[PDB]
Amino acid sequence: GKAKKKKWSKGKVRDKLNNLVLFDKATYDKLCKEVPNYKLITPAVVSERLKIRGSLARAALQELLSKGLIKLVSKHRAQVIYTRNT
Amino acid sequence: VIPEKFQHILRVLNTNIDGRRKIAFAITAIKGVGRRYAHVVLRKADIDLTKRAGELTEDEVERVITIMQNPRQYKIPDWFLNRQKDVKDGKYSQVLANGLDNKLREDLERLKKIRAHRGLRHFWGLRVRGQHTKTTGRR
Amino acid sequence: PDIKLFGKWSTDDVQINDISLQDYIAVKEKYAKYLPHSAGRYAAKRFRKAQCPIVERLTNSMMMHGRNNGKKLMTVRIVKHAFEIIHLLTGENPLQVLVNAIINSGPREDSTRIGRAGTVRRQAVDVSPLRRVNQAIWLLCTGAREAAFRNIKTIAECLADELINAAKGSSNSYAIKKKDELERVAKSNR
Amino acid sequence: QPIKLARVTKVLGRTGSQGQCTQVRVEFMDDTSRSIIRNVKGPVREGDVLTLLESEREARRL
Amino acid sequence: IRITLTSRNVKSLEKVCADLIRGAKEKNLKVKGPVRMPTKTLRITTRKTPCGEGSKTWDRFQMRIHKRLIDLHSPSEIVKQITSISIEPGVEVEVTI
Amino acid sequence: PGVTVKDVNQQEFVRALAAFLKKSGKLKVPEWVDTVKLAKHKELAPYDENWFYTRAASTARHLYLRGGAGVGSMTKIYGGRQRNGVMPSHFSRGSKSVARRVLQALEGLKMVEKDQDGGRKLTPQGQRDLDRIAGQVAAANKK
Amino acid sequence: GRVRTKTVKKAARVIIEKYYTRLGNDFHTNKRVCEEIAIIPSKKLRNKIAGYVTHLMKRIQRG
Amino acid sequence: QSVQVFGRKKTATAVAHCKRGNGLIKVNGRPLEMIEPRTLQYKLLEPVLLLGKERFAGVDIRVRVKGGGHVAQIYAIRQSISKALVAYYQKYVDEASKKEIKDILIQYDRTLLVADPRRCESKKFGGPGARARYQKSYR
RNA sequence: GAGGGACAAGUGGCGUUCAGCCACCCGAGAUUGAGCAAUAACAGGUCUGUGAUGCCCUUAGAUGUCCGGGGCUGCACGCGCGCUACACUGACUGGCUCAGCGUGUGCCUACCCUACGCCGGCAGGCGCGGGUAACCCGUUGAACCCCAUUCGUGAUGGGGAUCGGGGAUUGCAAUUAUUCCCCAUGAACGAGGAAUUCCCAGUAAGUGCGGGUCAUAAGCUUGCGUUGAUUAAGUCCCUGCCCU
Ligand SMILES: [Mg+2]
Ligand SMILES: [Mg+2]
Ligand SMILES: [Mg+2]
Ligand SMILES: [Mg+2]
Ligand SMILES: [Mg+2]
Ligand SMILES: [Mg+2]
Ligand SMILES: [Mg+2]
Ligand SMILES: [Mg+2]
Ligand SMILES: [Mg+2]
Repeated sequence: GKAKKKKWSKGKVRDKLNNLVLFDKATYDKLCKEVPNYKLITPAVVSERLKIRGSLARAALQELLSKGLIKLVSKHRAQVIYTRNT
Repeated sequence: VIPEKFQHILRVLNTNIDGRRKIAFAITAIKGVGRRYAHVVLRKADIDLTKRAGELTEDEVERVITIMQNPRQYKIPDWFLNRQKDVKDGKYSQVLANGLDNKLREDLERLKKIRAHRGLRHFWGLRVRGQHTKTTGRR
Repeated sequence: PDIKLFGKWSTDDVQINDISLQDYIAVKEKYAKYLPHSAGRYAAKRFRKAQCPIVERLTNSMMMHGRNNGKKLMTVRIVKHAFEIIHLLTGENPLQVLVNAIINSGPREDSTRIGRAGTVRRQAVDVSPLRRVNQAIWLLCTGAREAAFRNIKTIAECLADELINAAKGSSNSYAIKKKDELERVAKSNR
Repeated sequence: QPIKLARVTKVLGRTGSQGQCTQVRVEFMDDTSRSIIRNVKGPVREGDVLTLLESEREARRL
Repeated sequence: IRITLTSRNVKSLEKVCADLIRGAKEKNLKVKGPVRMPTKTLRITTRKTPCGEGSKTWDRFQMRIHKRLIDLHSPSEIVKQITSISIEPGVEVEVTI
Repeated sequence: PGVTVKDVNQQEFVRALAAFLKKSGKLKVPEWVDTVKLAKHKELAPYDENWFYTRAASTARHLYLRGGAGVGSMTKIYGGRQRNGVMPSHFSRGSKSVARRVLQALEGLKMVEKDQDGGRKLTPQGQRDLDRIAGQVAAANKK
Repeated sequence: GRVRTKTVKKAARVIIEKYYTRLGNDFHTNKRVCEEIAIIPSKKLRNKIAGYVTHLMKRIQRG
Repeated sequence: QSVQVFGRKKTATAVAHCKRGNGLIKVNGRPLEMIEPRTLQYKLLEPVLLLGKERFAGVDIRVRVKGGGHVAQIYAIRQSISKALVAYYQKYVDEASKKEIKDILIQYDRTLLVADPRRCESKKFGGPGARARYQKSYR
C-alpha cells in the first residue's frame, strides 16, 4: 500500500558507484608503475584510492608479495599490513 | 594472469541476466537457484571457484546449462531437486526460471478448482501460515 | 631487567609538552603494562579511574554499541593494529602522538546551565581535566567509528587516521570538527 | 588574548540547577597571589592544574 | 558395608553423627569418616498471587537435603547391633552390604 | 627430541596432516559425500577440497586427546550455533553419517581401536604415525 | 555507616559503667573481655559493641 | 620438595605443582608458548618477561586448570605462577630474598598475590538481569 | 561441619567532649546481594483456586455432567512487553578451546535422562547398556571468543518475512496454526521524528544453558554460567513521595 517513514535523509555517497572486477591493461600497468610510491600498502587504500575491489586488491597484493617487491609485516584477520623497504 | 576476457553480460534461459561478481553467485540470480544448488552445480562442472563469470569458457557455460536442464543423468539425488513427486506426472525435476512461476500458477489454478481454504486465503488478502494477523500483515 | 614495553616498543622519553594533563595520563614508568587487557576495577573510588592507562581507556571507550559491547581481545587487537599503522606512517611514535592527540582533542572549556531558576542561557564555565580526558577519548573513538562506518577502511585504520589528524591541526578530524562546534558556542556564550 | 594556567588550592561547594558545577577558588601562578572563584564541572581534587581562558571574571555568591 | 544417613536439617544431622561417632569409636572397628555429600536444593518459584495484579513478585522456596555416608567393614551381626539407635525422627537410615 | 602434538601448534599440524593423509590414501568417501554434504544445519558446503582429510585429522587429534568418545560424543565435540532467523539461536548437533564414516574409515585404515565401554581410542600404529608427523611438523616449525 | 543503634551504644555504656579496669585500647582484647562480662549472640554485634567500647576508651583515656 | 598452589580466579582454579628442576611449564600437557588467545601472549608471560630466565630454569611448575572461561583461565595461570613462586620461595629459599621478590611482585601488580572478590550477582525476579528491569507502560 | 576472620579499627585532617566524613597500609573483603519486614488504610484484584462462604438464578428439553465439531488464531486500523537485522568492530567455511545452577525410570496412578554400534544426506529409526543418581549421560568438549580462507559497500553472500514441493518425529486425530529437516521464492529494513523505559562494578550490554509449560514445546518467565565499558558518588530544577 502506502510508503511512509519518519526520517528524510536521501542523497547518499555516490549514486551506486561502480568498481572494477578485473584489472585492465593500462590501468593495472599504471598500478604497477605507481605502486612503489605509496608508503603504506594496505588493501583498503589500494581498493578505495585506485578503484579496485577487495578481492582483486588482495590478489594483486599477494602477487606482488610473491614477486617480493613489497614486504609483509604482520598479517591478521582483516588488517593486512605491508610495507615497502626504503 | 587472465588480463581481460570480453565477457560481461550473459543471457541464460531467455530471461536471466548473469552478474559480474562471481559465477557461483551469479547463478544465484537465476530464479530457481538459491544458495546450495549453485555450489552443487559448480562442483559438478568442476570449475575453480575463484573464477568469475566473464573468465569462463562458453563451452563450459553450455555444459553448466546442460547440468541445469538435466541434473539426474549423472548425480544430485531425488531429494535435492525443487519439483518433487506432486507433479500430476511424478517426474522428479528441477524447475527453470520461466518454469517455476508457471508451475506456481498451475498450483494455484488447480487449488482454486479444489476450493481449498489454502487457495482461498491466497486469493483473499490473507496469509496461509499466518497464525496471528492482528499486527502482522498491515499496509 | 629489561624496560617495560608494549610490543617491540620502549615506553620511555614520552614527555608531555604542557601541564594540566600530567598525573592523569598514565604514560609514565610506574604504569607501563604490557597489554591493555588488565583487571579493570577502577570504578569503586571516585578518583582511582585516573590511574588507568590511556591505551586501556581507549580500548574501553572503543568497545561500544551493543554488537561490539565487550570483546576486549578484539579492541586490543584493533589498537595493536593502530599503533603499528601510526608508526609505519613516517615514524613519530604512536604513544607520543596519542598523548599529543589527547592534548589537542578539543574542549578546554564547555558551556552548561547555571542556576537562578530563570532563563536558560548556558553560560560557558571551566571543565575538569578528567572530563577533558574523558571527552577526548569519547570524541576520538566516536569519530573513528563513524569514519570506519560503511567503508573498506577498518576501525584501526580510521582510528590511526583520527589520531594523526587530531595530533596534527589539519582541520580534517572529528576532534577538530567538534572543537569548532563547541568552542564557537563557548565563545558565543562567554 | 592570553591563556593562563592555574592549580587548585581549595574546593568550596557545588552549584547549579543540577548541582553540577563546583565553585573552585583556584590560585594564580603567573602573577602574584591573587584570588578569584570559577566554576568547574566534572570531578576535581585539590592540586589540579587547570587551563584558564579568561582571568578577568569572578563568580561569587553569598 | 556402608550406611547412608540422610537428615532433614544439619543440626540433627550433626547430632546423630556425633552420637554415632561416640558410640562407634570405642569398639575395635576402623571407622571411616562421615563423608559429606553436596547439599541438594529443590528450588520452586511461585507467582505469589491467585490473580494477575501488581509486579512480578515471586516466592522462591528451597530445601537443603544433606546426605552423609559411613563405611564399616564388619560381619553382618555387628551392623544390626550398631543400627539399633534411639534416633531423631528427621533422620533416615539405609544399609548396603 | 620428544615431540608431542600439544607441543606443536595445531594450525600448522592439521594443514600438514591433511597432505600427509593424502600421501597415504587413508580416506573412504562412498556416494553422498562424493556428491555433496552440508554442515550441521546450514546453507553452504565447506570450501577447501581436502575437508574430508581435515575432518579425519581432527578426529585423529580428538581420539588422541580423549579415549572413549563415539558418534554422539564427537557430534557434541563439533558443536553448533543454529541461527534460526527471526527466532533466536540454540545449540544444534552435527551430522551422524560423517561421525560414523570417519570412524569406519580410520578403523579400516587401522587407526581406531574399539573400547569395550565406549568407542574410539588410539592404536599404536596411529600413535607412531601421529608422533612421526608431529615430529616432522615440529622440524618444519624450527626450520 | 557507623551510626549504630541506641541499644548497641547503651549496652556499651553499661559495659564502660560497670567494668572499666577490665577494658583496654586493643580491639582483640576488648572483644574477648566483653564475651566474658556479657552475653552477645551475634558476632557482628560483638564486633560493633567492642569497636564502640574501644572508641569510648580512646575518648576517656585522652579527655 | 613439591608444593601445590591453587588458582582462585572468579570461576577458575589452577592447580600449580611446583618442584625444583631445569625449566618447564605444563598446561594440560601443552607448554608455555601455546596460549589459547593470540592477543594475550604478553599478559601470561608477565612472570616470565619480568622476573628473568634463571628463575624459570630453576623452578618447574605444572599447571592444570578446570576453569570456566578463557580469560579466567589465563588469569588463573598467571596468579598460580605468581603464587607458586612465592610458595617455593617460602619452602626452599630464604625470606631475605623472598621479601625482595614479593616487594617486586606487589609493586608491579596487586592482582598477582591478592585475589579479587568479584562474583556475578543473582538475577532478580523482577527484571531480566541483576539490576536491570523491564520496560514500563504508561499513557 | 564447627570455630576464626571486619569492627571505622591504626595514623593524619575535617568536627563543640562530640555523633560523624575524607586519604593510605595491613587485609581476601574498608562492606556484596536477597528473605522476613511497624500502626494503618486503597471501599485495588481473585466467588474463574478450593468440599472457604452469605444472598440471587437454574435443576431434568438443566447455567449440572458426558460425546463429535468449530471457536478463543478469525484484520480497513491504533497501542504495550519482546525477538531478528539494517553489516566490514561484519557474514561464510574449516581448525582450536574453556562452565555453573539444575534435571533425569516402572511416580498417591503413567511415566522420562541417554552412552554405544549400525542404516539414512538430514530431521530420524533399530538393537543393547547405565542411572531412582558426586556412581550413568558428564572430565555438561555450550555459545561468545582465537587463527586461516572467501566476500568488498552492491538492498550484496546482511536481513530470511511471505510462499510452493517433499521427508521424519509425538499425538487417536495438527487441516482455519504443531515442530524439525532439504530445495526454491528473496519483501521492507540505509541505525529510526514528538516522546519515553532501565542502570553505578563482575554492574548494564553481547552470548548460550537448566527448570516452569509439556507428549511434540519457546521469542515468555525464573535461575545459572562466558565475555564484560563509557560515565556519578552530587543536587532539588522535571516527576513522585515523606515530615512540620
Ligand atoms: Mg501466498
Ligand atoms: Mg485483537
Ligand atoms: Mg500494614
Ligand atoms: Mg462441604
Ligand atoms: Mg513483540
Ligand atoms: Mg523472538
Ligand atoms: Mg508425567
Ligand atoms: Mg509457508
Ligand atoms: Mg508436561
